[PDB]
Amino acid sequence: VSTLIPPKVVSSKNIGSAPNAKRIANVVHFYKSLPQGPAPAIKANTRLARYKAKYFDGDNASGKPLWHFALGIIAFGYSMEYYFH
Amino acid sequence: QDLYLRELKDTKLAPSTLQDAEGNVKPWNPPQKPNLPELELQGPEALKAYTEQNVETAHVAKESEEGESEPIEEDWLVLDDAEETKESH
Repeated sequence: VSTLIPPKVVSSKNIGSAPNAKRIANVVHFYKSLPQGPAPAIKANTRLARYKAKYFDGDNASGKPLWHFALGIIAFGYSMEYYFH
Repeated sequence: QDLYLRELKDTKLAPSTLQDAEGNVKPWNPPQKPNLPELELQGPEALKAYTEQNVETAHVAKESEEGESEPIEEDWLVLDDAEETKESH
């Protein structure tokens, strides 16, 4: 009876579609995300900070700390098993 | 010569009153006048239709209007239906 007009009705149509739900999701997931590894806090300073940078960081993550623990028992020979039970 | 002149004269006696003049017709018992110029004068319009297409009935074209000039109750409904279509589009 006349010229129908569904070419321009997306101003209220862009709310119910599924991609819009993902659209409003990931845009919030993007703006505050740190750009290039910023704010990594690589300078750890808490009590034994030196340990935090050699083995406690996790780059090595090997049996050295338990080796250090074992050597501590060895150095305590005349303190726990000798001169005492 | 005479035999042609007399038949030429004969064309001025028998058919002279037939169509050359209007003295009806002597040999015929039925008359010649109340057939063609009064009964058959309307004969062409006795073959076609009278008082409708011989008068030709110059009729004003029936006027058609727009969509009742009522946009608000349909354009928004069309706009609402446009939403329905574009979800399906």
